[PDB]
Amino acid sequence: VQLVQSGAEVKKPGSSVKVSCKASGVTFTYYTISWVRQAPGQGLEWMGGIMPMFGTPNYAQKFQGRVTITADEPTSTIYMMLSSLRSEDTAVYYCASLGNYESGGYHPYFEYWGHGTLVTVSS
Amino acid sequence: VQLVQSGAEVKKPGSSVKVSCKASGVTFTYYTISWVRQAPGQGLEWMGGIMPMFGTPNYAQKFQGRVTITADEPTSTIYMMLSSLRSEDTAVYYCASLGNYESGGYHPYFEYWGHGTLVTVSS
Amino acid sequence: VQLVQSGAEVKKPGSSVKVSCKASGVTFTYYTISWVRQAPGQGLEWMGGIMPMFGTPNYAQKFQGRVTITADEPTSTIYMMLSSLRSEDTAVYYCASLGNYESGGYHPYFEYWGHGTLVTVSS
Amino acid sequence: ILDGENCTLIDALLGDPQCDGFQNKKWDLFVERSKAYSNCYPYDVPDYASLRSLVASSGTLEFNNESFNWTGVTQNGTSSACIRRSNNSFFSRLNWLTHLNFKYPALNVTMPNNEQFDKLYIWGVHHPGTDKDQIFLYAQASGRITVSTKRSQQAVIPNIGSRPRVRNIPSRISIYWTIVKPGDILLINSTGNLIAPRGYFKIRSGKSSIMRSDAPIGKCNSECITPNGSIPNDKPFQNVNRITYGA
Amino acid sequence: TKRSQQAVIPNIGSRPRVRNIPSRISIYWTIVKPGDILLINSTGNLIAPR
Amino acid sequence: TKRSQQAVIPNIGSRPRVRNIPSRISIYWTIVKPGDILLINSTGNLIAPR
Amino acid sequence: SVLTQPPSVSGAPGQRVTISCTGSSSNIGAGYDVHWYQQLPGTAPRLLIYGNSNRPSGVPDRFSGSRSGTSASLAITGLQAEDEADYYCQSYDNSLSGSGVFGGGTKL
Amino acid sequence: SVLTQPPSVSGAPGQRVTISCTGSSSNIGAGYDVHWYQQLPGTAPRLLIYGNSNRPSGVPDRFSGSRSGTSASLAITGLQAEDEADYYCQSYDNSLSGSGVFGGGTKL
Amino acid sequence: SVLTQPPSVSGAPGQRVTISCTGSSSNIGAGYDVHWYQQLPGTAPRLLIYGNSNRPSGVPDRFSGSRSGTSASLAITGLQAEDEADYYCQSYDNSLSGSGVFGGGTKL
Repeated sequence: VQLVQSGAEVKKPGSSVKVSCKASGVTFTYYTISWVRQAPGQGLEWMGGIMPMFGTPNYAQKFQGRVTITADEPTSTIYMMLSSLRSEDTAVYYCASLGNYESGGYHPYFEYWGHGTLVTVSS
Repeated sequence: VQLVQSGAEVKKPGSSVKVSCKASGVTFTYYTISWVRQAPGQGLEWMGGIMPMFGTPNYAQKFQGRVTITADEPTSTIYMMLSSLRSEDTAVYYCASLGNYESGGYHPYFEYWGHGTLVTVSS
Repeated sequence: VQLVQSGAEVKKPGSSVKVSCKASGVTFTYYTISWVRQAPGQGLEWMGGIMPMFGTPNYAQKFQGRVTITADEPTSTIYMMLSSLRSEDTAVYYCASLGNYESGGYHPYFEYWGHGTLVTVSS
Repeated sequence: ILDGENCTLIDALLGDPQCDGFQNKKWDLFVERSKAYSNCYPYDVPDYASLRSLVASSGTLEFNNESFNWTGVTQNGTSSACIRRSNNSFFSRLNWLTHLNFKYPALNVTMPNNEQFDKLYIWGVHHPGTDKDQIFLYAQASGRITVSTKRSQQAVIPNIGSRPRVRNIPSRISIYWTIVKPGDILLINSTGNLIAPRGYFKIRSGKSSIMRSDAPIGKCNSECITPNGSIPNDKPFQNVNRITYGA
Repeated sequence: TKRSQQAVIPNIGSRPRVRNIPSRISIYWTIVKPGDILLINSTGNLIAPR
Repeated sequence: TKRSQQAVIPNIGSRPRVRNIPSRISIYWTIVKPGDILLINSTGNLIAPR
Repeated sequence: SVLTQPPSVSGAPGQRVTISCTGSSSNIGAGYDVHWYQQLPGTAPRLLIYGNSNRPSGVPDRFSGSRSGTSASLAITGLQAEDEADYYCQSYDNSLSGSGVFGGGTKL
Repeated sequence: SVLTQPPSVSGAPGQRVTISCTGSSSNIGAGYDVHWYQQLPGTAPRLLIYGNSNRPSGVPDRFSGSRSGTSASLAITGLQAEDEADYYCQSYDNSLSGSGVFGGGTKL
Repeated sequence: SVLTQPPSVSGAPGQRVTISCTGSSSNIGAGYDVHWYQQLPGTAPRLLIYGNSNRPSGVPDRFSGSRSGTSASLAITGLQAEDEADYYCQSYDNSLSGSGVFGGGTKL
């Protein structure tokens, strides 16, 4: 699998973010595309998550209300919408696919990473 | 599970011992109640054993003939009778429930213990 | 199982070798009888192999054409024929039975060995 | 008459969203159309013929929700293969249990029958198409289901493996049924892959049946219905079709 | 037997207690014709015939 | 196939030897209708069709 | 009684490692395990090790054991002054019944 | 953010062993694992350890880790000067969603 | 012949550890094991290790081995003067048949 995220130059006054991350050739159907941000000068922060074949995308409750993830059947795109952009949303947004392992205390890790859209908010 | 043994003050001239050990709320049916003595000043010594749902209580061949374990359906009591009491039967008698584990060289251990009746033989 | 190889004194001018190795009382049907030589002064060298119940004996491609292994139903003999003997086939020939084990990178080892016929080529 | 539009009897029983209107319906004769097709999660039924027959003869889809204690697992599972109103959904009568906090505790749920009629319980086992998918859904690699009554035991072991993709799904759901008579008790032990029931169906005995036919439904009075259409019954014999219903 | 094979795997699990027993016994039968031989391989849970 | 699934687990064990063979072969069949596809996943013991 | 037990001495040291070694011949060396039951004075004994290595629900990492061939040995890795109590070892026997061979138990 | 992380120092030594220790209370100590994502400067982070001990397809024997009770620690056994990059730890949380707790990440 | 074998020397020491190391490239390093056949002088060789670590029915704890990457090595932990014999290593090959590659064998 190879994740293809790009674009999203600038969205200054209000809500305009939209990112795609078209996953290519993922075999196991019940996969995931978990969106993660990294502000310039700070570490990661989980920010979204979805299984296209399953239902009800999952957020981190620090963004519940200002995020929305969707999908598509023909194209494998993963669309994310941010509402009410502020200066606190200048970062790089990644899209990753989770992988598994069988053990006690199971926990899914970020197997494959995309490349990251440079969302930027300025005057 | 909690094991409730009590009583058995004195039985001087001959055979009068009887102990109950009413087990409370044991889930797995094919359990056990194994009687163990501890003379004051000496270590343990296996002396009996029974599975109430299975049959034919099992002994230690150093008591075969002078001991007898039974059971009951409505109450979960475990009745044990000693015959021909002697001065060599002054001790504390415990009733324990065995537990399992899956390994080579399996051997059942004494998971839960009761409290111990103070059988005593004196003039 | 016990493997019984014997005989094969001399075969000077051309092809005469024949060895038997009657296996005794092998239980699992899909077994093996793999022939191994040891020239006097050198280590082993795999040279043949057969499964009597399976088909198509297997060679080492340094003997393909000048060896032939067969079997028999009533007697469990393992007959091996060498063609065009030269001075380079003076050795001790063993017949061994392979054994198993379940692990990654499986490889069958030589559990039971016979005794060894003394093939000898001389003027 | 209940003319089965786009729905098969089994689909109407489970509740595929396209077939939502067939809820709590009753019927004397169910008319199944040859054009019917399924649009929910791909499923198979072992002994399909027997299940179809037993629902058809009962002649009612009366459903009563029942409160099972599923403490510790995620309820109301949903899939993109079975969309109701552009949202992900599932069979209305089945309850897809998944992991919660990446744990799926061993279930041991009991539900006594203290009524005076039999109960028909429908439940299922999910067969993921990859060992990978098995972990994402239930956090446990293996799996075994065992539902029992005083009289019966059904022990099903799911089979992880890829099947041909039907509408982009490499997995399947196997449907099972169990009848619980008055005085008995249903007990479901599951360590994963259980598609749980949301209740029971009432089961009756009577004159109901099922028929495959492509004839349009009419406003008329005729006692015997066949796939060619209703026929007069004044004559003692007829040559139209050996499959018939009524006098 | 020479003609048949019946392979049964027991299922550990609690069932509704009927007369205080949460376990069950499943009964099977096998017919052995003249000249044939019965062979029982068991690694446990076998209620053997007499 | 699109319509059916047959999952078989072989049973290792010795049976009475018929003509010196303690093993057996179980035969199965599957029908594939026009437009369908056969899919064989096997991790061993498969006697494959030609 | 049957199992050989360090008679009455564990040689109570400071907080170093203390080891009690029990052994017996075949019928105990025929593949069977040992256990370890600590007995606080008076109160019914509490289990510490089953299967020569495991620890039941509620025993710290201070206790350990191992059966090495035809002998077994408890190993009190840590130590503290509130753990002074007896120690009994169970095994199995094949004198046609021989179930609960215990021994004499060490001390402290 | 939630996981406690060695703020900004790994104290880049010579070729010795370097260890980053992350810990947090229950909801991370309730049985859940940790992972370890190395992030080369700029490029998307690359996974190094999952399940506190495993190594994915294409990571040398230089990296290791372990969760010991209510804390976890990376262990860079070897070291080389072309491995200078961040290190982030993931765990799980039970604040009713709490999936991807990451932290701040060490450096070098 | 195919496997590289310590030609004729095991450097018979006193009772210290003696090690014979055999190695070869891919087709032996492609995941296949090694074994170890001791050959008492004249008599048919006797098996000692299969799967690089196991010991068959009737071999003491004096012999051990391990395959580490693209090489394998016997390890005679103890030693005694009545174990003087050859040692042969088997492996597999993928030259389209290549089954019983043995080597030359060490000595003593």
